[PDB]
Amino acid sequence: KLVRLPGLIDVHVHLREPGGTHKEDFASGTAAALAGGITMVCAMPNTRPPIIDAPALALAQKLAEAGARCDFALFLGASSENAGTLGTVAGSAAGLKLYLNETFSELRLDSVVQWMEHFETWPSHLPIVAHAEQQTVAAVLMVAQLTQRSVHICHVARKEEILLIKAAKARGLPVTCEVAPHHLFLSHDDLERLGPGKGEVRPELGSRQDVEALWENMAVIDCFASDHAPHTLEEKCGSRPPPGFPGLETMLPLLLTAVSEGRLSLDDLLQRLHHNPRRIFHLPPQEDTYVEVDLEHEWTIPSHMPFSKAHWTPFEGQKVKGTVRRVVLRGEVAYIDGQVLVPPGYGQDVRKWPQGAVPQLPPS
Amino acid sequence: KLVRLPGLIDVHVHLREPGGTHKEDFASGTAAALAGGITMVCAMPNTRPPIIDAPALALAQKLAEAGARCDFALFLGASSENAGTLGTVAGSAAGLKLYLNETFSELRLDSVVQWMEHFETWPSHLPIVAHAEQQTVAAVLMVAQLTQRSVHICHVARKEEILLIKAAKARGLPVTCEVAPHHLFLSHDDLERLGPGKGEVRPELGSRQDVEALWENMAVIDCFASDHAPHTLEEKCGSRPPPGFPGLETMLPLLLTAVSEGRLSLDDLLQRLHHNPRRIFHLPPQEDTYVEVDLEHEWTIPSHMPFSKAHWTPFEGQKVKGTVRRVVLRGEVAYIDGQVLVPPGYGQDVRKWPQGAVPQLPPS
Ligand SMILES: NC(=O)N[C@@H](CC(=O)O)C(=O)O
Ligand SMILES: NC(=O)N[C@@H](CC(=O)O)C(=O)O
Ligand SMILES: [Zn+2]
Ligand SMILES: [Zn+2]
Ligand SMILES: [Zn+2]
Ligand SMILES: [Zn+2]
Ligand SMILES: [Zn+2]
Ligand SMILES: [Zn+2]
Ligand SMILES: [Zn+2]
Ligand SMILES: [Zn+2]
Repeated sequence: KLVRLPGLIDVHVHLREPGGTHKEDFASGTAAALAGGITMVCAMPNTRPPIIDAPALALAQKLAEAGARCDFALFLGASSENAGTLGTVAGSAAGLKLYLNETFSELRLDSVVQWMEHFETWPSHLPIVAHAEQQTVAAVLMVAQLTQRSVHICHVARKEEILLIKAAKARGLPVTCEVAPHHLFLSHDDLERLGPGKGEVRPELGSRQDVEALWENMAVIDCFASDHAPHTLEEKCGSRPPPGFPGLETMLPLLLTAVSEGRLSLDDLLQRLHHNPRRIFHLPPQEDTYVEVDLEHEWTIPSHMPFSKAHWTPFEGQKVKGTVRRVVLRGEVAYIDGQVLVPPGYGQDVRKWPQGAVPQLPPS
Repeated sequence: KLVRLPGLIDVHVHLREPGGTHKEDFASGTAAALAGGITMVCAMPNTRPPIIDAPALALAQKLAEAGARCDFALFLGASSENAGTLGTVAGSAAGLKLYLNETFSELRLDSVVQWMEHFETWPSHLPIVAHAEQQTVAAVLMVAQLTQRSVHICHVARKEEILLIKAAKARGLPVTCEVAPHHLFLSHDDLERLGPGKGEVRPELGSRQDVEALWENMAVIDCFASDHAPHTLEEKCGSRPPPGFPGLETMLPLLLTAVSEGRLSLDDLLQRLHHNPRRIFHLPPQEDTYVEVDLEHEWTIPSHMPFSKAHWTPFEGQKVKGTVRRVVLRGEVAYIDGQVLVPPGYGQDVRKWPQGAVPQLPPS
C-alpha cells in the first residue's frame, strides 16, 4: 500500500551549473531531486559565474530550462556591488540570497551596512534568505527590523539559533527558518566515522544537544531543505576540502524513517516540505503532480546514491525505512524505482508561470 | 587665562587591580586619571580574579577604596555562569559588562542565549554595556529589543558600527555609544610607526575612512571614554602581545587639540566627557570639583606619560595643544602641573553616595 504525497519542494539546493559541473549539473541534480521525491527546487546563486547580475541570471535560466528534469526557481545572490541594481529582474528569481558567514561562496559581504542596503533596495514583497550562523542570526534579524520586513534563515543547525528564532517568533517578528537533514540526523558523534574532510559542512555538525534542541523545537522549524551541496569525493578527501553534503536522494527517506518512529507526523513533514515552502516563497502549485512512497521498505544507505555526481554520502550505513517508488510531474511519469523517465529540459522555471509571480501592489 | 571645566568622567578604564598590578593599580591608574583631568572613573571587571561574583566585587571595592585617588564605580562582568545571581549586588556596581568578542578577557559568552539570559535577569533599571564589534553590534541590539531595554556600546571604532547605531537611533531605539581617542586620532596609517605588537588593540585601528566616519557622525557619539588598557612595553613588544592602549593621560589633551582646531566645540566635548556619562550611568555630581586647563600650551607627546605603569603610549610624537593645569576634587587640590597631591584612598565609591544610587520603582 503506497502513500500518495503532493509534489515536494526543496528551497535550498546547489546544482553547480554554471561552472562546477563535475560536481553536479542541472540534469544530474534534478534527477537526484526526483529520486528523492522532490518535484520543485530552488537553486542557490554561488555558481561560477555567480548569479549576481542580470546577464548571469539569463544564462542560468537557459541552462536550467535545457537541463532541469523537475521544475525550479533560481535565487539571485547579494554582492558588495549589486544593491539597487536587481530591481528589473528581482521578480523573476526565487528570492535574494545573502551569504553572511564563511562558506563555499564575489559572496560574503564586508559590512552590516551592505546588508541594510540590500534590505532597503530589494523589492519589499520578495523573499530574502540568509546564511546566518550563531550571532549572525540575531544581527540579520536586527537589520530586518530596522528595514521593517521579513527574513528567512537558512539551515538552522544549533540550539542557540533555534532558541533565538523561537524568542523572535514569540515577539511576533516576521522570521521563518529551515533545517537540513544532516543537522537532524548527524552530530559530532559521527565525525570519527566521517573523518575531517568528508565531515566539513557549514554550518558545522552540531553536538547531540544541538540535534536534540532542533527536534524538541520542531514547532519553530518552518521548512526542511536539503542544502544539497555536492562536491566530489576527491575534493572532500583532498587538502582543502570544501564544505557541504549531497542530500536530495537521502532527505525524504531519512525523514520518513523519523515519521515511522513517531518522531514527527506525516503532516508535520508535509507542512515542512510542501505547504510552508509554497507560502514563504510564493511558489505555485504543480498540476497533476504527486509522489508515491512505500513506508515499509527497510534499507541501508549505500556509499553513494545513484544520481548525484558527488558520488558519496555522509549518511552511508544508516538504516532507513521509507522509499520513493514513483513520481508523476505535470502528468508524466518522471521516476519509477530507480529510473528517471523525463529528459533534461522537461523542467520549467516556475517564476514564468502566471501563478508563479509573487503578488504585489501596483506602482503608486 | 585658564578655562574651568567640570569634573570629567571616564566610563571605561582598566585599572588591573586585582591581579595585574605590574600593568597598573588603583593608585597609579587614578593618578593617571587626575593628570588627564578625569575625576571619576568606571573600572572594568576583566581583572584576576574577574569581578563576576559578590566576593570578587567585595574585594575589588576594598582595594579601590584603599588605592583610588579619584572617585569611581566598579563594573560587574557577565559570565557563562552568573546570570540570575547578581541581583543583590547589581545596584552597587557601575553596570554590567558583556564581552561579546575576542579581546583581553571566565569572559566571552558562547551563545546569544547567554546574552538573552543576562538581559532578562540583570535589573532592568541598571546599565548594560557591551564590547560588541561589527555585526555583534546588530546582534546585541536585537537582544536588547527582544528583552525591551537599552544597551550601551563600548568603543565604537568603525564606519560600519557608527552607521548601524545611527540607523537604530533614527528608529527610536534606546542605544547609546562611546568612542575612544585612538579611534579618532590613529588609523592604519600609524601601524608602520607603531609596529605589530604596540599596534594591537580591540577593536583594531581603523582605516582613514573609519576615522573620518566617526568624526562626520559625531552627533551619534554619546560619550568619549579612553578604554585605558595598560600593559607593559615588554608585554606589548613580546611574543603574544595583549591588545590595548593606555589613554587616561592623553585623552583630554588630544580632544582639546581638536577643539582648538574647530573639529568639535567645547560643549561637544563636555557633553561627551561629563553630561552624557552622568545621565547614561546615573553617576552623581561631585561637589566642589573642577578642572583647570590651559588651551594655548603646545607640546609633543613623549614616549611615556608620567603616571601610568604601562610606561609607553601609542600617541608618542603627536603634537597637541591643551594641558591640564589643576584639578580640585571635593574641595582638595588633587593635581597641579605634574604633581598628584591626594593620596591613595582619597577616592570614593560613588555608588555608596545617597545621590549615586540608580533610581528605581518600588517592589510591586
Ligand atoms: N553548506 C555548505 O557547507 N556548502 C554549501 C554552501 C552553503 O549553504 O553555505 C555549498 O554550496 O557547497
Ligand atoms: N581594548 C583592548 O584592546 N584591551 C582591553 C579590553 C577591551 O576593552 O576589550 C584590555 O583590558 O586590555
Ligand atoms: Zn549556507
Ligand atoms: Zn536556505
Ligand atoms: Zn547552501
Ligand atoms: Zn503565494
Ligand atoms: Zn572592549
Ligand atoms: Zn565601554
Ligand atoms: Zn575595555
Ligand atoms: Zn540619574
